[PDB]
Amino acid sequence: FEFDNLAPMLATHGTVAGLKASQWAFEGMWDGYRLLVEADHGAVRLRSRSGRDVTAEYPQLRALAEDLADHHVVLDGEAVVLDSSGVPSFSQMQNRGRDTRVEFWAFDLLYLDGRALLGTRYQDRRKLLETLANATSLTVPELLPGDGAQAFACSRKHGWEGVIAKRRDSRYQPGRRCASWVKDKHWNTQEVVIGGWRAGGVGSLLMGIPGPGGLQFAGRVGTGLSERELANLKEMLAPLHTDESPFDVPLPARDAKGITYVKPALVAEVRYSEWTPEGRLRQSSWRGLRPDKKPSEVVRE
Ligand SMILES: Nc1ncnc2c1ncn2[C@@H]1O[C@H](COP(=O)(O)OP(=O)(O)OP(=O)(O)O)[C@@H](O)[C@H]1O
Repeated sequence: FEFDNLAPMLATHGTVAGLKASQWAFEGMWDGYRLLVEADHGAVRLRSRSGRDVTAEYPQLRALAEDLADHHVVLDGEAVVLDSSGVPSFSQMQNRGRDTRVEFWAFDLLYLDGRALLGTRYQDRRKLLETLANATSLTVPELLPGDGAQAFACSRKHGWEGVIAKRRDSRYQPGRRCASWVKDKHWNTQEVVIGGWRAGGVGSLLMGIPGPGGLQFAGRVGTGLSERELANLKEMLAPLHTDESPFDVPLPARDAKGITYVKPALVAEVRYSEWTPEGRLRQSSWRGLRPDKKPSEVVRE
């Protein structure tokens, strides 16, 4: 076992309603950044999903192990920023500033005080993690009770993004996406390319799907407004400003009012209920930017 070779295990997109509690545990899906956390001698070290050393990017998490000073542990979990409803928000994480509070929500334990746990079944790793957290300041969200449909319904009532089901008998497989973990969201989600923006900072974004002849306008998506989402989103949009509309049809007057067009370089993810027959996203909401996705990969899902 070696923390410096570790990469997170990944979940397969699927449906959790139908899965039974006898074989499956159910966790809330937390929007944030995935972190592997090594705590030793009261000091913390961090690895991102890409294996990069990101310890310096999270000074908020330095105190994580000050309560664990006698332990040597490796944890898996999510760094999160909570919205005003208490729910992890990806956009608030992406737009965090120097005063923004960041938490680490742990959901796995991969090494504990001389015992490497990759081959230990999830159900047993969880009990060890819960015991560790009950005695310290580590934050370990509880499992959702019931079978998959009940767990999904509970997640929805809380306003959480979805559920991750994890097989109770499953080992931890670093760096692999596995059938033993199933991820399921309440909302349909669609990748879109940003073609322009309107002020309230940045009040809203004009979305499109790449096609022959340019972006096919998919509607305006409100940002929700952090008044820092906007200063930061403006920052990412500023190098892309252009006088040339990227859309395949010049935008209608109401959608073009006050618009700054951008080169169609940035992918974002939005939630939606259904497509309209004209190609617009109904009940859209902003999840956040997807900086590693390429516009050429964006297709109507
Ligand atoms: N409780 C949890 N246990 C494990 N992973 C979680 C949990 N909560 C959130 N995640 C992570 O959040 C993401 C939720 O799935 P989603 O489809 O939004 O991911 P993504 O970033 O689009 O794709 P990927 O699965 O490649 O990360 C996954 O990365 C998942 O591993």
